[PDB]
Amino acid sequence: DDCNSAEKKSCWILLITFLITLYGKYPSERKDLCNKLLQEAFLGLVRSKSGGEFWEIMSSVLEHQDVILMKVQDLKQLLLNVFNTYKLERSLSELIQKIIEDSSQDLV
Amino acid sequence: FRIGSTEPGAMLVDSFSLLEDHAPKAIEILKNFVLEKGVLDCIAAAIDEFEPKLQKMLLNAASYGKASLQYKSFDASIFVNACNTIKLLNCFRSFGIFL
Repeated sequence: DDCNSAEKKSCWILLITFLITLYGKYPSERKDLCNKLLQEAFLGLVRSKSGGEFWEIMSSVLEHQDVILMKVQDLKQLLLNVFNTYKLERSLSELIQKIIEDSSQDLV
Repeated sequence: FRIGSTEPGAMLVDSFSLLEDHAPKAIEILKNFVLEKGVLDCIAAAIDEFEPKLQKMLLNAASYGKASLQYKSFDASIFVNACNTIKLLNCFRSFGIFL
């Protein structure tokens, strides 16, 4: 919320880099917390508008990832976890919408 | 029945066809066109039809054109007269004479 309150792209990129560094430094317990923080940051970036060039700023953050130059396996696992979490979150929306539509049809 | 229409009619039929699925949309359709010309045309549209399938659809569509209307603003004799005058022509088109 504080980041969204704020040239906020630079602050968001710095926060993402700090979170990535903390996740890398911290050995695996806090991996779930790091994944949740990454998912929250992605959701906030999506709700900011990706944001077009801001997503490119995230791509620029990927340049900072080149600075990190971490292991490929860890990045692939994180990306797969993020995609799975997004799919799981999107799954329940269909059921909620179906229930709401059934109730609305009954009321009508 | 003309492909592409905007006046009252041809969208009351659309409302009836849309009914039974996505009911809120069908209900919300009946807020843009005055329910006076459409119901009149629907009633005086099946009078001169031939197949005994379009008449049923037109009659039930016109029937679903009176509940949403005002309490006492439209005479109900026209609907009864049309539904009664269909019967004589339908019975006539059984013995051989067509008119």
